[PDB]
Amino acid sequence: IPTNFSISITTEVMPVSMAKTSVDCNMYICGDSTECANLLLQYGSFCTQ
Amino acid sequence: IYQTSNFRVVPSGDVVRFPNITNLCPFGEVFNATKFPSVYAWERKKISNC
Repeated sequence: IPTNFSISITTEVMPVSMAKTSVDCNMYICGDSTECANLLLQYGSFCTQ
Repeated sequence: IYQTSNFRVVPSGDVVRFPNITNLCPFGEVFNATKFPSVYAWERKKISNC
């Protein structure tokens, strides 16, 4: 049977959020080539999905 | 809120800034001389990369 107590305080770290990233495929795909967009629009909604 | 499309600024002007002139031609110097040969002994100077 214990006779004395010991009040302790522990810590616990848990992530709840991350980096809200947003990549624009208009600049990533077809950076500056104006003729590149004509072929990029041929694929479809890969920049929308 | 519903994302629809993207936007981009269209370039209006254009900057064709080029480095200042390089190897200058000695044309400015061939017209400024104190002596010149005769007609039958004309000198043929080769000028290139100017």
